[PDB]
Amino acid sequence: KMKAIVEDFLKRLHIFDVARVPDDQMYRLRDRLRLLPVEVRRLDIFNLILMNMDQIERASDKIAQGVIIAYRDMQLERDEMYGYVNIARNLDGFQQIN
Amino acid sequence: MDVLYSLSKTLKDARDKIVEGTLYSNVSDLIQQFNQMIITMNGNEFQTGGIGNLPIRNWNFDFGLLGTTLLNLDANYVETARNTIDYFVDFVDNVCMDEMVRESQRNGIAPQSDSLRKLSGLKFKRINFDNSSEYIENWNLQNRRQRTGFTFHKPNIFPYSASFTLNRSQPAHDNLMGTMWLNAGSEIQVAGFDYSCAINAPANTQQFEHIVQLRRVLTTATITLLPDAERFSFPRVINSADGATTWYFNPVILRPNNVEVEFLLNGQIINTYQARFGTIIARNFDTIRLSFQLMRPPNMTPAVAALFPNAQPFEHHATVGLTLRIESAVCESVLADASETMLANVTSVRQEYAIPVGPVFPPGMNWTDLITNYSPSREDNLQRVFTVASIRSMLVK
Amino acid sequence: MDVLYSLSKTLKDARDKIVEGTLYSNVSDLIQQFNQMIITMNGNEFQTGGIGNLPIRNWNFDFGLLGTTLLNLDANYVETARNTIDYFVDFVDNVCMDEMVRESQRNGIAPQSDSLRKLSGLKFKRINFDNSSEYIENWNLQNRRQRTGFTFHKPNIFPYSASFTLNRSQPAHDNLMGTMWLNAGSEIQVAGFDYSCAINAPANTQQFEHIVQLRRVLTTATITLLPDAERFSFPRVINSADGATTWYFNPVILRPNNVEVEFLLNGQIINTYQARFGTIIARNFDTIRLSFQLMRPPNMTPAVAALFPNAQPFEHHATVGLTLRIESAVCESVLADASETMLANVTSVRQEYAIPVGPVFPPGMNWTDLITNYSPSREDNLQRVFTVASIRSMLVK
Amino acid sequence: MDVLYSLSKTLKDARDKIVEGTLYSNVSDLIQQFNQMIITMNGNEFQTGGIGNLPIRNWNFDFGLLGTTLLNLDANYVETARNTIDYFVDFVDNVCMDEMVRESQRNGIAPQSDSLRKLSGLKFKRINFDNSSEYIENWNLQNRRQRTGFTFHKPNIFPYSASFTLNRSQPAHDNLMGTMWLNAGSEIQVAGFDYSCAINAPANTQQFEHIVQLRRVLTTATITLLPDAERFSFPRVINSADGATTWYFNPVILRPNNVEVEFLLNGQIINTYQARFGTIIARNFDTIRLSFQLMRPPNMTPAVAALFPNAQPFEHHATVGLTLRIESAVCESVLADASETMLANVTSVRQEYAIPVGPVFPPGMNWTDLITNYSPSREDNLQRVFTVASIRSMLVK
Amino acid sequence: MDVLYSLSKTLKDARDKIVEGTLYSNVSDLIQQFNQMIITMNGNEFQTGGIGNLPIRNWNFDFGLLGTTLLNLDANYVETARNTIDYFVDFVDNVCMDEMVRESQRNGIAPQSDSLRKLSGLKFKRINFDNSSEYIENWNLQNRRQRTGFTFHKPNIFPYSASFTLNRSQPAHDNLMGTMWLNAGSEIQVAGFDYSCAINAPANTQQFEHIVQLRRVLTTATITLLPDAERFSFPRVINSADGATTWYFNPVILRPNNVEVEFLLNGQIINTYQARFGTIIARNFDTIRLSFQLMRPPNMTPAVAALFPNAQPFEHHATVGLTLRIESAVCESVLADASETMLANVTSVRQEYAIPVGPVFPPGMNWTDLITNYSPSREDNLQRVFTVASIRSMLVK
Amino acid sequence: MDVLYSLSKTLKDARDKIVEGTLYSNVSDLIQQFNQMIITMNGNEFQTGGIGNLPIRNWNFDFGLLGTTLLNLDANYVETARNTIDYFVDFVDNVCMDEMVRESQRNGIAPQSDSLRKLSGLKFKRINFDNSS
Ligand SMILES: [Zn+2]
Repeated sequence: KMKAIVEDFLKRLHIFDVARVPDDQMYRLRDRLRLLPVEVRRLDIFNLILMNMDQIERASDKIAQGVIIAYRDMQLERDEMYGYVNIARNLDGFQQIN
Repeated sequence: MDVLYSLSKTLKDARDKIVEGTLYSNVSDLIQQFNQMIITMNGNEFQTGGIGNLPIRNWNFDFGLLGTTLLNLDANYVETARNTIDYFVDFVDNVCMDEMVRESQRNGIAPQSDSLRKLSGLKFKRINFDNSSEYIENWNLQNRRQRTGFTFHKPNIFPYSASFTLNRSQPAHDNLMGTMWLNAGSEIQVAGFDYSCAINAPANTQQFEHIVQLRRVLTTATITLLPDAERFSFPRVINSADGATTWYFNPVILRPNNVEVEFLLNGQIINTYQARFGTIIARNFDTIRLSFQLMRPPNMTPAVAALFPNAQPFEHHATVGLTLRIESAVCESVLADASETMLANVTSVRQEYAIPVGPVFPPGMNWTDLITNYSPSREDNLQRVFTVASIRSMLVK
Repeated sequence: MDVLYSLSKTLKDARDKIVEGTLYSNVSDLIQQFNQMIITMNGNEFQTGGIGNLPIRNWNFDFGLLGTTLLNLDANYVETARNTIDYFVDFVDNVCMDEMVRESQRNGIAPQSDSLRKLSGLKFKRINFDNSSEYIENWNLQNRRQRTGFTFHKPNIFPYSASFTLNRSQPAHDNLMGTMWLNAGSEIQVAGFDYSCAINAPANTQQFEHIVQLRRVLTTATITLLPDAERFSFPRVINSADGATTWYFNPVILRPNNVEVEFLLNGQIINTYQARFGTIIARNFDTIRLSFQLMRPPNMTPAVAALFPNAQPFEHHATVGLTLRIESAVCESVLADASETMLANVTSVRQEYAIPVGPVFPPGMNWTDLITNYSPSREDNLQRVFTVASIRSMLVK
Repeated sequence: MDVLYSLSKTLKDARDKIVEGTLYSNVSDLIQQFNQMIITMNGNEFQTGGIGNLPIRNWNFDFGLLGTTLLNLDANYVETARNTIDYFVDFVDNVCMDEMVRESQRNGIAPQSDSLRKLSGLKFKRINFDNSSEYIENWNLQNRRQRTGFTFHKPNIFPYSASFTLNRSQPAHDNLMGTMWLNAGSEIQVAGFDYSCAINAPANTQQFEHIVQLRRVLTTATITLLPDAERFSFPRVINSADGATTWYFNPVILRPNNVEVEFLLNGQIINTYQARFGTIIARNFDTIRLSFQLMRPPNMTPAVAALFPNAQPFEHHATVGLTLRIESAVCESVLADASETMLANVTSVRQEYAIPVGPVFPPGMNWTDLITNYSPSREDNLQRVFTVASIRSMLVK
Repeated sequence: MDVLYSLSKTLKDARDKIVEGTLYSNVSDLIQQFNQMIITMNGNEFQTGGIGNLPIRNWNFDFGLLGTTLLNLDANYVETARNTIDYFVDFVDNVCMDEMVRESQRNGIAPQSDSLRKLSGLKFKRINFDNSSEYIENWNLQNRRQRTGFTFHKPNIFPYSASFTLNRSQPAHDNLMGTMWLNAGSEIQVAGFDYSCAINAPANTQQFEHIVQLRRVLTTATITLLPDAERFSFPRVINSADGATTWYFNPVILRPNNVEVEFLLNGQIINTYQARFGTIIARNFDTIRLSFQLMRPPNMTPAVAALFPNAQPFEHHATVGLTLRIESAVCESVLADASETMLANVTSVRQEYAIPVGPVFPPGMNWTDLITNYSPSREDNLQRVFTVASIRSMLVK
Repeated sequence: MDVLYSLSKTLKDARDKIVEGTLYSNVSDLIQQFNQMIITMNGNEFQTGGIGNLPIRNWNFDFGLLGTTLLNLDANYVETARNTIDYFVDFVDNVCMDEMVRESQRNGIAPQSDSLRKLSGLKFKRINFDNSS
């Protein structure tokens, strides 16, 4: 967030050989950048990705969001696509630990 | 609560800024906000109603977002949207109404309904925005602690009161002296009468006074003050104070002498006007005091002299009066006035659904009763209920 | 039509948000919308006028755009813009006015002028935006059709009517009984008089009643009801019903007894109030019925007894009355009221340009005549015409 | 000046669109504008107050900016902001008030205070925006030059005037003929009386006339005109023109005959109405002329005949009258009305801080005195002062 | 504000936990907090005073930190510290006092002084700490808006009132009946007297009643109720109601009959006690109603019979009474009581520095006047001012 | 019983020492104590009320511990905390009141309520502290 981006930035601008850039400069550079709008183009797309983000993640084949523990002989559910399985599209009623 | 607000300006600034055509970019900042909502919702079930003739409609959520793709909206885009809004409309209505009836003596200022108690929840606050609607603007500042303030017109500060006080009377009621008045809404009319036309009064002048104590302070009031009380300028047959008989009032009007209006705040004179009729400003007051006199005319043409004999019977009753009207004012507390529909909205929803009388509000939301005993609980409930009515009127009128 | 709207909030939210200073950002979402317009336009010839004293200015379109190559708007930017807006201003004026006169029986609810008939065209719909102006908000909801609605302070629902009805009379008009009233705007005053003071009436009580039928339903009405009709509390010489002679009315006022106000809807009582003076709510009604009585005072002091003899001549005429004022209300149909300038705008533009009387509206847009025979055609034309007046007032007052 | 405006819609559209939750995307175009300000500021020092009993608080600036990071506001973000706004609030107040008292004869239309004279500076202009507040919208248009305009309910155009004119009188005041009236605010009531009931008048008709000259032209006025002047329908004892004695007025009311109302502009009849009671439109006028007659009833029942003898004494005084009320109108000049708090705000701030009488405004900002001699200087100062009051009311009520 | 608090518990928990001896570790958590402060300060400049006989003093900062080194504390460590505290002490004093005098109508709640307005600043918030001081504990909860509360011994809820009401009297004042009382602080004494000893009264019993309306609700009140009013049990010569003469009261005391005390809240009986003397609990009330009777003794020994003849003169005046004292109670609003020095501190600082009367508080901070008209503004100012007095008393008594 | 006590000085010395401003370290010895509690709780369920006009509300637990974001607390830290305290407040009230009504001749000097009889339990004693009241 710091350097990383800045570095690439200047490089593509050609003109200067980074390195000899006082550290007070590169960061200060960010401080100014992080205060502007964003080419509708650019922006307009990110808004898009975020809205669908969730949907992709769970929609994948390898990987799912967390598991629950009941220590309560629990009844397995049935869903056409998987057969006799133990899913549950809704965690509500048990603490959540990020 | 603040939650609730958004839900609307959301829809209005929505059902309004979305029409077959408009170039997208007028809503980019809008579409977004919208979606955000849908998400937070979907998956949570809701319940409303459960009293009088208020249906118990149940609700559920599971809706697709809104393609933020296109550059110019095509009709097809609208319809697939309006159909999703019309569930929120018909919803909110059933939501407002539900919390627009329940009342609480203790914390009658906070949320009550099983619908709202769940809204103040934290996972929901991810919505608030554009609080420019005069009422919410004031709700916040109050929850935060500061000088609130609302704008009115012909405000409704005076509980209805129409009566008289006989300072001199006798069984025959043939030589009375006193005052009669009508305080109602934003107006006061008061007349001072002296059947004897101050014949035996010191300096041939009879002093009168009318004091009205407001239940709430009014600030920045624009007021019309005029001489004479037309309402008490005609012949009347009135019931006696004890209700046992009736007296006759046959007024003849003279100009009120030494008129002095004082607008007091906690006993202190804030504004005082001496015989100034027309438009006057009273900047901060909780009491109005009108003092005026009847002065027997020192010089009288025969026709006048004939009305005022040295001895009874007194057949023409000398009367002086004043009329005062508060055109506009600001109050830190919500009040009914001549322009806002809040009181009428709340009263109407309760009447339509046969809502039972509760522990806070007088039967029928009666204004006179309410303002006469305007307790803190009634005010907090009234403000909550008025703010909800205003949120509702942004979409449903 | 909806087209028209935009053309304005375009300019207002323009001539307002565009000034020497501000950061571009405030208008990015705005500038865009703007340009879009210019494009659609340029190249189309428009004609306005051709009736009465209405010029016929023709307009051509060939205008540049608005660079988006700046951050802070330099003065130079403004002027090169204001000069382009002032052609749209002076235009729209000439546009509104043109369609603010023509009337049509068949399809009065629709567009007329050679100016607008071309606007509803499809190739123009590419503009529409920010429909939050109370009136358009309501125009739309009316075409898909649903619970439309407006807000009015002291509305104008009662066509002027000032008359009387003698229930008991005789040639000499020396012992009459009946009612007299004034219905006008948002107010009703009615008095019941009985020259005999119910001397021979059952229970010494004379019943009175006044019914007023609204031409449109009013909902959420905040109403002031007060005893007495000041307008009918003074001596009068009145023309007889047949116009052949004049009678004398010499009132003496008593409190109205058993006052009952009913607000009915389709014959059903929606709200009823018994002797409640002050502020009352009538939530939905098309009729008001005021019933009140004159009850001869059972106990009278000598002065009172003297006014009411057992035999004629009856020289003091017992009178009871009521005053009712609708402070605010909501109506599904447009109406004139005490705050909005719509009626005055439409009437004024027609008068200024000597517009000939048409087939829909009464001469001079006379309110009483209009509301008395408020046909569907007059209402559709009135709404179209009021909505246009409101669009115009966003720019030209 | 325009500067000032922004400073507010900045804060309102701020203290309103910024709360625990909302997405950044509803404020990107906003945040920016904001910061821009901060910059221009801090570094510059200010002084406000002095005159009268008004504290002199000194203000320094140097506030860090914001974040464009979080795209979902966290409570912590708000508080660190509200704390920075509350310095601008408590500031602006002290700013408005300071320039809301200073008046200037010569060029008393521009800025006066050491606070504002520095604001009109150029280096500040970098802020101006969202000029949709009815008042600023009009301030600008006035700077460039164009048909300005405001909207008013029950406007306050008539300086208080309550008097009479005896066209026929004699020492005993037993056979008078003339008119009496009350012009105040937006209302006029006038009565014409003839003690002889036109017994010796040509055609047994007495003509009356009442002319009222407005100090400013009113356009698009919606007016209620009703027959009768209730205010002059009751018995009165009045002072003679020379103040040496008192006369008796004992009215009996007849319908005004041949009523004609003319709304004139520069001597020309713009609107004329013949006997039309109810709602009428006067589209542009600076003068109202009411003409009406008393016609002796050609046919009289005994009771009526008895009131009007062929010879004196004349004991019942024939009276005809009219009542005219301007419900709403537009004026190119600022005026007080029944809804706006501007006059009251200005008057209140001056009263609270014991501001000394200046060279422009009458003592106490007295409305009657102001409108009676509404000079260009008073109007320019009033507009400046009203516009500031409106800027202040966006944040402080 | 909360800022202010810390500044103290900082010093107390400092000037207290730091002396020749003790181990570092018992203050480690303390030292730290301290330093943190110094930093934030240094560089910043201040100003206090400038009102009445109040010295204006300027202060700057530039101080060393603390040896977080040493294990134990050597004398030398203390002195080099106390010398740095004594600047903060003598400072805070001059700070409290400065904001303990300024009053304000609008925002009478928030800060006023050029000293504090700078403290609420954000850059200083880096200092809050240990808020177990009953008063701050309550200040906070009031901002978040929630059920607050305080503890008071012999509270001061009753404005001084000492008077009487003659229900039966005559010029000679030789056969009176009525009540006399003293309401002051936390006590009420009321006596009912009947010169005739109910000789002609129904059931030979005279009913009495005394109602006292509190300006604020008291909850959890422990109350002592005793029969008899010693204050009204002795011979008196009293001024007549009109001040024109003096009457003689020569009481003889009888036990109050059918004693009933009601503690009401908004008209509802919350607690009721029938003839229960001693200690009673009133859990929530805004009104106290004491009803008691004088019953003529049905059986009398000669000595008693001699005091109560069948005919006047009535020389021994039968009297019954009650005494009620609120020992302790809780109030949601600050009040003066018999133990706390807040009122005295505020009143004393203002008196010592000759602070001019302001717009909020009555002259001399008069308690009776204050509690009689305990407006919201007076309460907010009183709470601010009481909280500051309590912060000051942690260091300066 | 002693249990009960803590639950409070816990909150007071909490709702008081926890404000938008103080350095962490002025509460290190405090934060700790706090958390310890949360743990012991979560899971076990409670009943209150069941008498006269006394509501019977059921209280269940499920809360995350407490951060530490160094160098004085940020507002955001407070709110996410106050929201967790206000459940304990509105709780304790309903707890005190429940055992503030039941009486018993024989052994009416000890706990009575189904709420407290469970508090004197051993698995809870792990809390007691600052007994200066
Ligand atoms: Zn009005």
